[PDB]
Amino acid sequence: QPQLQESGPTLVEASETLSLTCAVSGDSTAACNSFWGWVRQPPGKGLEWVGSLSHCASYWNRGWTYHNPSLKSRLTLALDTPKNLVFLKLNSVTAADTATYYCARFGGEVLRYTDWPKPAWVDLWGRGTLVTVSSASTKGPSVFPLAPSSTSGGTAALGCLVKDYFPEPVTVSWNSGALTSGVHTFPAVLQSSGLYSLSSVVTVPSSSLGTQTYICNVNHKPSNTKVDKRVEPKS
Amino acid sequence: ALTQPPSASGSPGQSITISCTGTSNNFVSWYQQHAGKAPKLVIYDVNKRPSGVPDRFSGSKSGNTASLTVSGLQTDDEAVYYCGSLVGNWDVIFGGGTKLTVLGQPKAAPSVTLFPPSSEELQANKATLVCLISDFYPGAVTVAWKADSSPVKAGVETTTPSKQSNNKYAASSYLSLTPEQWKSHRSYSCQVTHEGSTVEKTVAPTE
Ligand SMILES: OC[C@H]1O[C@H](O[C@@H]2[C@@H](OC[C@H]3O[C@H](OC[C@H]4O[C@H](O)[C@@H](O)[C@@H](O[C@H]5O[C@H](CO)[C@@H](O)[C@H](O)[C@@H]5O[C@H]5O[C@H](CO)[C@@H](O)[C@H](O)[C@@H]5O[C@H]5O[C@H](CO)[C@@H](O)[C@H](O)[C@@H]5O)[C@@H]4O)[C@@H](O)[C@@H](O)[C@@H]3O)O[C@H](CO)[C@@H](O)[C@@H]2O)[C@@H](O)[C@@H](O)[C@@H]1O
Repeated sequence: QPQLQESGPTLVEASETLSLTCAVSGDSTAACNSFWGWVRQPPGKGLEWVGSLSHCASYWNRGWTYHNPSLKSRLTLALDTPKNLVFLKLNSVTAADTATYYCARFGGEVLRYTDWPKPAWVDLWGRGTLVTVSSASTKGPSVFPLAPSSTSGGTAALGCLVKDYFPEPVTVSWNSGALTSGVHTFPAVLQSSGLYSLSSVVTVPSSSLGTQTYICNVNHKPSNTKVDKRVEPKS
Repeated sequence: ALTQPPSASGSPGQSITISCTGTSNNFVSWYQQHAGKAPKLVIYDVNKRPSGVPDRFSGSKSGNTASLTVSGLQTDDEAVYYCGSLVGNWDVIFGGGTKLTVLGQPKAAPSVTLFPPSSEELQANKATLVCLISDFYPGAVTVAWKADSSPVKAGVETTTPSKQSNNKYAASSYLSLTPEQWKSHRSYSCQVTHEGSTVEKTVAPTE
């Protein structure tokens, strides 16, 4: 079956230009059955149409190009049919442009139509490539304690806030791996500043808060940084 | 715009229907997206199935409401489903997506822990409220924040629910404030909506 394969930079600085190429195999971008374009999806959110185009002309134009109206001022689409390539260019990117970008083949009333072709659904999807918009440089994390109270039915939650690092990933352990039961480390959030934050939490018996030391161990290999943070009960 | 409910659930072997309001024409499509994977077209033209899509997927439309029905749920059917449609002359829009869970364990209400800004973070001139949610199933929640009694939208970041070691789900939500606005209100609240239930935890700078 046909395949769509995106390629291009996955990190773009703020206000710069986002450019992506899509290689099409098993179908012809020159045929008139389909439109070709892009759909994007911010991490943890829904699908957002970007646009599509076709080089099959009617007798009153040289083809068709449809843009998401909120992106039109920054968006350029292109086709290189001899090479079977689809292109996306998006100027002046902000944090709101961080997303997984999917190359997409569109169907609908395309081959035969009244007034204008209507590419209405995506019948073939690329694997998608996550583009991150951030002007940040490599930076180690700041670790803050999430202290328990001296919390709920004999057990107490405590944890670590791992703030303002770049890039991913960060790994977290507790007590150098001696504490694993009841541990959960959460996915990272990309803040509007262009830096990541995550949290790690562990539930322990409240009776242990006075005698047992709890230390989260944060490893950020991209910056060759390790942070051990003692988490102590509130005063 | 197209409006989908955030989530739905059924047991293996049952039938389930999820709806999408706002569809004003027959250019309706449905997409299945497994976690970590690209979407896939499962219905087009209201009720047509692409080759390879089982006949237990079926689409329909009544008034301005499109519906996707899955007869005989299988565990592989667990995914997020989006409705799509042509709008205007030639635009494409999608619904917000419905998380469809195929029930494999008892439903479980979430535990919520709300951490105030740490003293260390306040000394670095920053303030982050941390709302940690754990031990719930299905893995779908809505998080809202309040300052005193007023809803708060700016400065909120929420992670997608991810599985714990005990195979229930956890999620996290953050409210970023300046130290001044943290001190200036009487309280802050994290509200977690799960199934037909909302749990709210509150913290106050005077604690
Ligand atoms: O779904 C889109 C939009 O729909 C609703 O808004 C309405 C829409 O009305 C457009 C237009 O429609 C009708 O004219 C149809 C066509 O008639 C003639 O053939 C010709 O005039 C066409 O003009 C195009 O072609 C000529 C020559 O080929 C070009 O020089 C000209 O610039 C036009 O080119 C645009 O359109 C063609 C397809 O027709 C595209 O292939 C081309 O790439 C270009 O598209 C860009 O610009 C579009 C805006 O014009 C934009 O939608 C695309 O995404 C892309 O950016 C003529 O189109 C008549 O009813 C006529 O009166 C209408 O103007 O768009 C208007 C402006 O937005 C809006 O006021 C109408 O109400 C809404 O639902 C809207 O939200 C939605 O986005």
